[PDB]
Amino acid sequence: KMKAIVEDFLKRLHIFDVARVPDDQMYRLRDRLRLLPVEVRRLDIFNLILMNMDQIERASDKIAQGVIIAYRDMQLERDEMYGYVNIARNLDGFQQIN
Amino acid sequence: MDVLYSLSKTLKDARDKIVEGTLYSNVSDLIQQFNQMIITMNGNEFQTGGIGNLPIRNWNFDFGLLGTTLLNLDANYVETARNTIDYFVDFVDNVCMDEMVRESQRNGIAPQSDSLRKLSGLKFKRINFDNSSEYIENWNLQNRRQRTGFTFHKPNIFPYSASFTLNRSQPAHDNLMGTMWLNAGSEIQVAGFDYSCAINAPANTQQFEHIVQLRRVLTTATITLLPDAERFSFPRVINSADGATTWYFNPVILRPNNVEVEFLLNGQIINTYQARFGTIIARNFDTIRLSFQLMRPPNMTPAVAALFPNAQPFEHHATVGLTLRIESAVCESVLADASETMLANVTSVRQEYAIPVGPVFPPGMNWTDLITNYSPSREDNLQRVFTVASIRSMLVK
Amino acid sequence: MDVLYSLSKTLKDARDKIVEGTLYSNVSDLIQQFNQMIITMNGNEFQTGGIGNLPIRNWNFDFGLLGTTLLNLDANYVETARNTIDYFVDFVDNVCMDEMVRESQRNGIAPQSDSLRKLSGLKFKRINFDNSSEYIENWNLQNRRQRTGFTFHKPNIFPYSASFTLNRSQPAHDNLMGTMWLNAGSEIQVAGFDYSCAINAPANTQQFEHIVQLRRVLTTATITLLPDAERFSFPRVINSADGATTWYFNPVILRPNNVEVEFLLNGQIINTYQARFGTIIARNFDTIRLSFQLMRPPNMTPAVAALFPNAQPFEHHATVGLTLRIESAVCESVLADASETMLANVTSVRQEYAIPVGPVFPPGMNWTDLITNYSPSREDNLQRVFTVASIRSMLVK
Amino acid sequence: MDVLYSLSKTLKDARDKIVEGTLYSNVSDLIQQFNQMIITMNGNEFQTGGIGNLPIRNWNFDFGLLGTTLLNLDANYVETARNTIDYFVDFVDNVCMDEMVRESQRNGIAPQSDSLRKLSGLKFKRINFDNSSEYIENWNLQNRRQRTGFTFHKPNIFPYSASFTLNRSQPAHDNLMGTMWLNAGSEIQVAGFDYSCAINAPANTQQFEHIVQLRRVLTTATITLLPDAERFSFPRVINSADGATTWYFNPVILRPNNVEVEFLLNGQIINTYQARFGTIIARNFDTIRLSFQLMRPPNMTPAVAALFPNAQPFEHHATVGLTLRIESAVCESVLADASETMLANVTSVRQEYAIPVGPVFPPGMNWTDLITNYSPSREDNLQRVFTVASIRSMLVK
Amino acid sequence: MDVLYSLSKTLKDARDKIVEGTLYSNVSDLIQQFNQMIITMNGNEFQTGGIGNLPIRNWNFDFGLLGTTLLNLDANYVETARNTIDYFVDFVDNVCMDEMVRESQRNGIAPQSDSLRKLSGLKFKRINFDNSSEYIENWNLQNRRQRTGFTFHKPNIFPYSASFTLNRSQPAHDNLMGTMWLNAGSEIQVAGFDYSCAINAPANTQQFEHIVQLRRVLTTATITLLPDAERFSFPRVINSADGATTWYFNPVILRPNNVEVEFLLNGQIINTYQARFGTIIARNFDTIRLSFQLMRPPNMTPAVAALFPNAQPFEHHATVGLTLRIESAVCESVLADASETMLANVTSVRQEYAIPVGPVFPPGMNWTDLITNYSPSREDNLQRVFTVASIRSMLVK
Amino acid sequence: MDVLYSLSKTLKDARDKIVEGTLYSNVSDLIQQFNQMIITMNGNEFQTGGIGNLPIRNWNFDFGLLGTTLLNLDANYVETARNTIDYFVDFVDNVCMDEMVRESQRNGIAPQSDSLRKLSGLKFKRINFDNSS
Ligand SMILES: [Zn+2]
Repeated sequence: KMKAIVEDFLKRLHIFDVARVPDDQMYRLRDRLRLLPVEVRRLDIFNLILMNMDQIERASDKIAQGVIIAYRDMQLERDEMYGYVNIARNLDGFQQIN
Repeated sequence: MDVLYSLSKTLKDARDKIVEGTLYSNVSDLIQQFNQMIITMNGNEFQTGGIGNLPIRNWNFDFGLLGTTLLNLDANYVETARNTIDYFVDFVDNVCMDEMVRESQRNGIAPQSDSLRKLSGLKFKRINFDNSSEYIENWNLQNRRQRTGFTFHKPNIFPYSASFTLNRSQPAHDNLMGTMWLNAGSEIQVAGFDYSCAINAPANTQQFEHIVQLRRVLTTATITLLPDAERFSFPRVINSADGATTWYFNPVILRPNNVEVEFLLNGQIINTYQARFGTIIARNFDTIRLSFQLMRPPNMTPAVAALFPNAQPFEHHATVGLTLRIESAVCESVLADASETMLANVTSVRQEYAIPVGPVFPPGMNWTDLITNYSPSREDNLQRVFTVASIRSMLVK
Repeated sequence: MDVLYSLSKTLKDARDKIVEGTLYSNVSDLIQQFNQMIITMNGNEFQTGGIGNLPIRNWNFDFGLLGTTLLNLDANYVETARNTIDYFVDFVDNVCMDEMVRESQRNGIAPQSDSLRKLSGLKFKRINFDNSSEYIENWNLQNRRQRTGFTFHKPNIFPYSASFTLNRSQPAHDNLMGTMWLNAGSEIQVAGFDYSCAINAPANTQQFEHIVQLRRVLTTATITLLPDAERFSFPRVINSADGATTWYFNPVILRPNNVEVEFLLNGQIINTYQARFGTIIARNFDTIRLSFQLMRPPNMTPAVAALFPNAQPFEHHATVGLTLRIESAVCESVLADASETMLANVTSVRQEYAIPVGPVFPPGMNWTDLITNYSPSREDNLQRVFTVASIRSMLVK
Repeated sequence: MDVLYSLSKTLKDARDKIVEGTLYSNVSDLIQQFNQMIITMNGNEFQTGGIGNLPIRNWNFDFGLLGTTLLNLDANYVETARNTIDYFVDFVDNVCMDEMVRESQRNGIAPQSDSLRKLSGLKFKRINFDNSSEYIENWNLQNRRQRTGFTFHKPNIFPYSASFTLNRSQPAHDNLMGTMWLNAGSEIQVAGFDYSCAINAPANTQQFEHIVQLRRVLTTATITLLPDAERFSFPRVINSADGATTWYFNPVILRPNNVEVEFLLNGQIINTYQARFGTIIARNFDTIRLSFQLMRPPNMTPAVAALFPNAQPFEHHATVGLTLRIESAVCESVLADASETMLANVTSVRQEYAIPVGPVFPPGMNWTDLITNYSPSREDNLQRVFTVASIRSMLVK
Repeated sequence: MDVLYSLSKTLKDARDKIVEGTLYSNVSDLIQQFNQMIITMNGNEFQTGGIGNLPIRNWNFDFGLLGTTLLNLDANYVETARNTIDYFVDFVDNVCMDEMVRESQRNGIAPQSDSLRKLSGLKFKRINFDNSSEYIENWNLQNRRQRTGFTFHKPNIFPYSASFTLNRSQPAHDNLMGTMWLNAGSEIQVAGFDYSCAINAPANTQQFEHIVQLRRVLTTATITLLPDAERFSFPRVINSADGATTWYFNPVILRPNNVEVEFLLNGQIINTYQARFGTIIARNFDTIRLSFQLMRPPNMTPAVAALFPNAQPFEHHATVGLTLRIESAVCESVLADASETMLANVTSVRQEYAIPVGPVFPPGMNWTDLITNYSPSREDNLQRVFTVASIRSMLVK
Repeated sequence: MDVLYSLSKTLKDARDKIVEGTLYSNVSDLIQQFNQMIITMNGNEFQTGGIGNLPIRNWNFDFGLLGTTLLNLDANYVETARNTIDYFVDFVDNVCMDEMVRESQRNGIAPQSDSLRKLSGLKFKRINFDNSS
């Protein structure tokens, strides 16, 4: 967030050989950048990705969001696509630990 | 609560800024906000109603977002949207109404309904925005602690009161002296009468006074003050104070002498006007005091002299009066006035659904009763209920 | 039509948000919308006028755009813009006015002028935006059709009517009984008089009643009801019903007894109030019925007894009355009221340009005549015409 | 000046669109504008107050900016902001008030205070925006030059005037003929009386006339005109023109005959109405002329005949009258009305801080005195002062 | 504000936990907090005073930190510290006092002084700490808006009132009946007297009643109720109601009959006690109603019979009474009581520095006047001012 | 019983020492104590009320511990905390009141309520502290 981006930035601008850039400069550079709008183009797309983000993640084949523990002989559910399985599209009623 | 607000300006600034055509970019900042909502919702079930003739409609959520793709909206885009809004409309209505009836003596200022108690929840606050609607603007500042303030017109500060006080009377009621008045809404009319036309009064002048104590302070009031009380300028047959008989009032009007209006705040004179009729400003007051006199005319043409004999019977009753009207004012507390529909909205929803009388509000939301005993609980409930009515009127009128 | 709207909030939210200073950002979402317009336009010839004293200015379109190559708007930017807006201003004026006169029986609810008939065209719909102006908000909801609605302070629902009805009379008009009233705007005053003071009436009580039928339903009405009709509390010489002679009315006022106000809807009582003076709510009604009585005072002091003899001549005429004022209300149909300038705008533009009387509206847009025979055609034309007046007032007052 | 405006819609559209939750995307175009300000500021020092009993608080600036990071506001973000706004609030107040008292004869239309004279500076202009507040919208248009305009309910155009004119009188005041009236605010009531009931008048008709000259032209006025002047329908004892004695007025009311109302502009009849009671439109006028007659009833029942003898004494005084009320109108000049708090705000701030009488405004900002001699200087100062009051009311009520 | 608090518990928990001896570790958590402060300060400049006989003093900062080194504390460590505290002490004093005098109508709640307005600043918030001081504990909860509360011994809820009401009297004042009382602080004494000893009264019993309306609700009140009013049990010569003469009261005391005390809240009986003397609990009330009777003794020994003849003169005046004292109670609003020095501190600082009367508080901070008209503004100012007095008393008594 | 006590000085010395401003370290010895509690709780369920006009509300637990974001607390830290305290407040009230009504001749000097009889339990004693009241 710091350097990383800045570095690439200047490089593509050609003109200067980074390195000899006082550290007070590169960061200060960010401080100014992080205060502007964003080419509708650019922006307009990110808004898009975020809205669908969730949907992709769970929609994948390898990987799912967390598991629950009941220590309560629990009844397995049935869903056409998987057969006799133990899913549950809704965690509500048990603490959540990020 | 603040939650609730958004839900609307959301829809209005929505059902309004979305029409077959408009170039997208007028809503980019809008579409977004919208979606955000849908998400937070979907998956949570809701319940409303459960009293009088208020249906118990149940609700559920599971809706697709809104393609933020296109550059110019095509009709097809609208319809697939309006159909999703019309569930929120018909919803909110059933939501407002539900919390627009329940009342609480203790914390009658906070949320009550099983619908709202769940809204103040934290996972929901991810919505608030554009609080420019005069009422919410004031709700916040109050929850935060500061000088609130609302704008009115012909405000409704005076509980209805129409009566008289006989300072001199006798069984025959043939030589009375006193005052009669009508305080109602934003107006006061008061007349001072002296059947004897101050014949035996010191300096041939009879002093009168009318004091009205407001239940709430009014600030920045624009007021019309005029001489004479037309309402008490005609012949009347009135019931006696004890209700046992009736007296006759046959007024003849003279100009009120030494008129002095004082607008007091906690006993202190804030504004005082001496015989100034027309438009006057009273900047901060909780009491109005009108003092005026009847002065027997020192010089009288025969026709006048004939009305005022040295001895009874007194057949023409000398009367002086004043009329005062508060055109506009600001109050830190919500009040009914001549322009806002809040009181009428709340009263109407309760009447339509046969809502039972509760522990806070007088039967029928009666204004006179309410303002006469305007307790803190009634005010907090009234403000909550008025703010909800205003949120509702942004979409449903 | 909806087209028209935009053309304005375009300019207002323009001539307002565009000034020497501000950061571009405030208008990015705005500038865009703007340009879009210019494009659609340029190249189309428009004609306005051709009736009465209405010029016929023709307009051509060939205008540049608005660079988006700046951050802070330099003065130079403004002027090169204001000069382009002032052609749209002076235009729209000439546009509104043109369609603010023509009337049509068949399809009065629709567009007329050679100016607008071309606007509803499809190739123009590419503009529409920010429909939050109370009136358009309501125009739309009316075409898909649903619970439309407006807000009015002291509305104008009662066509002027000032008359009387003698229930008991005789040639000499020396012992009459009946009612007299004034219905006008948002107010009703009615008095019941009985020259005999119910001397021979059952229970010494004379019943009175006044019914007023609204031409449109009013909902959420905040109403002031007060005893007495000041307008009918003074001596009068009145023309007889047949116009052949004049009678004398010499009132003496008593409190109205058993006052009952009913607000009915389709014959059903929606709200009823018994002797409640002050502020009352009538939530939905098309009729008001005021019933009140004159009850001869059972106990009278000598002065009172003297006014009411057992035999004629009856020289003091017992009178009871009521005053009712609708402070605010909501109506599904447009109406004139005490705050909005719509009626005055439409009437004024027609008068200024000597517009000939048409087939829909009464001469001079006379309110009483209009509301008395408020046909569907007059209402559709009135709404179209009021909505246009409101669009115009966003720019030209 | 325009500067000032922004400073507010900045804060309102701020203290309103910024709360625990909302997405950044509803404020990107906003945040920016904001910061821009901060910059221009801090570094510059200010002084406000002095005159009268008004504290002199000194203000320094140097506030860090914001974040464009979080795209979902966290409570912590708000508080660190509200704390920075509350310095601008408590500031602006002290700013408005300071320039809301200073008046200037010569060029008393521009800025006066050491606070504002520095604001009109150029280096500040970098802020101006969202000029949709009815008042600023009009301030600008006035700077460039164009048909300005405001909207008013029950406007306050008539300086208080309550008097009479005896066209026929004699020492005993037993056979008078003339008119009496009350012009105040937006209302006029006038009565014409003839003690002889036109017994010796040509055609047994007495003509009356009442002319009222407005100090400013009113356009698009919606007016209620009703027959009768209730205010002059009751018995009165009045002072003679020379103040040496008192006369008796004992009215009996007849319908005004041949009523004609003319709304004139520069001597020309713009609107004329013949006997039309109810709602009428006067589209542009600076003068109202009411003409009406008393016609002796050609046919009289005994009771009526008895009131009007062929010879004196004349004991019942024939009276005809009219009542005219301007419900709403537009004026190119600022005026007080029944809804706006501007006059009251200005008057209140001056009263609270014991501001000394200046060279422009009458003592106490007295409305009657102001409108009676509404000079260009008073109007320019009033507009400046009203516009500031409106800027202040966006944040402080 | 909360800022202010810390500044103290900082010093107390400092000037207290730091002396020749003790181990570092018992203050480690303390030292730290301290330093943190110094930093934030240094560089910043201040100003206090400038009102009445109040010295204006300027202060700057530039101080060393603390040896977080040493294990134990050597004398030398203390002195080099106390010398740095004594600047903060003598400072805070001059700070409290400065904001303990300024009053304000609008925002009478928030800060006023050029000293504090700078403290609420954000850059200083880096200092809050240990808020177990009953008063701050309550200040906070009031901002978040929630059920607050305080503890008071012999509270001061009753404005001084000492008077009487003659229900039966005559010029000679030789056969009176009525009540006399003293309401002051936390006590009420009321006596009912009947010169005739109910000789002609129904059931030979005279009913009495005394109602006292509190300006604020008291909850959890422990109350002592005793029969008899010693204050009204002795011979008196009293001024007549009109001040024109003096009457003689020569009481003889009888036990109050059918004693009933009601503690009401908004008209509802919350607690009721029938003839229960001693200690009673009133859990929530805004009104106290004491009803008691004088019953003529049905059986009398000669000595008693001699005091109560069948005919006047009535020389021994039968009297019954009650005494009620609120020992302790809780109030949601600050009040003066018999133990706390807040009122005295505020009143004393203002008196010592000759602070001019302001717009909020009555002259001399008069308690009776204050509690009689305990407006919201007076309460907010009183709470601010009481909280500051309590912060000051942690260091300066 | 002693249990009960803590639950409070816990909150007071909490709702008081926890404000938008103080350095962490002025509460290190405090934060700790706090958390310890949360743990012991979560899971076990409670009943209150069941008498006269006394509501019977059921209280269940499920809360995350407490951060530490160094160098004085940020507002955001407070709110996410106050929201967790206000459940304990509105709780304790309903707890005190429940055992503030039941009486018993024989052994009416000890706990009575189904709420407290469970508090004197051993698995809870792990809390007691600052007994200066
Ligand atoms: Zn009005």
